[PDB]
Amino acid sequence: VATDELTGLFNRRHFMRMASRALEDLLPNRQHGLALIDLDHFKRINDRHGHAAGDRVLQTFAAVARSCLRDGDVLARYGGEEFVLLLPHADAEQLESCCERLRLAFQQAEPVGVTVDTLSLSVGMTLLYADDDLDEALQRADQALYRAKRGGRNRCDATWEVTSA
Ligand SMILES: [Mg+2]
Repeated sequence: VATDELTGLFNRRHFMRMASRALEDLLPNRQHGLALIDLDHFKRINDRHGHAAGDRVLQTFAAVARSCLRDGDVLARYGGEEFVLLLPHADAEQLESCCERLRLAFQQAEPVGVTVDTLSLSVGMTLLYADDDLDEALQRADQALYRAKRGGRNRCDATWEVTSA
């Protein structure tokens, strides 16, 4: 009920409670790192390879990602093939380091019993400050994620960076 049976990660509803608490505990001059993560071409993989193969790709991501996180970092299912990452007390440099490490590591991953072409991630990153609301921050992250996707995927974009037009 707290975890996703497939990946072993926290599920969305539990994450929201964890992240909500962490945000309320946030001191004036401090911040958390927050990111939304999409597994690129998941539907294409599921379509060509089948549902069980898609499951193995979700599980491969979870395994890869766990190895990138610190003690106290939180990663959860967000819905579909999307994931949400909270890095307590992290700044932009740390958040970007983590997300780039995840991106590169997933690209190098090898899911058992599948022969996918390319695995890649798109990531939208933002920072969480005291007095922010979690749902508005998730919205901000999702905007950066949109830019990552529209920009060709396999990339991390952030709300603190200049956008295109
Ligand atoms: Mg997707």
